[PDB]
Amino acid sequence: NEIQDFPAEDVQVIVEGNEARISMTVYPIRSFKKISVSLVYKQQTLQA
Amino acid sequence: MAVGEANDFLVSELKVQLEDQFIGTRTINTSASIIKDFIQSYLGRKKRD
Repeated sequence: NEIQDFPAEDVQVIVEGNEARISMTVYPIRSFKKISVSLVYKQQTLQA
Repeated sequence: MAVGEANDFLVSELKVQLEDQFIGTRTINTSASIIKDFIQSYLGRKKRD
């Protein structure tokens, strides 16, 4: 749980001479700090 | 006279009992079934008498 997710298909590696070229993507870990609850009230009808 | 007396007693008793029983109660999911069961009981008691 140190990271959220990562697109494994998008990992790329290229080598030329002694140049280790790496490029990737990572979805960072985060911790909740705001919660939005949109509550809605409605009326229900019952038959028997 | 008799019919009118029966109609008046029926309406008054139903009005009183419904107002005593179900006014101020909670509108729960089984409210309609309970009401229906209470009316059937009441009509079956009338029919018995």
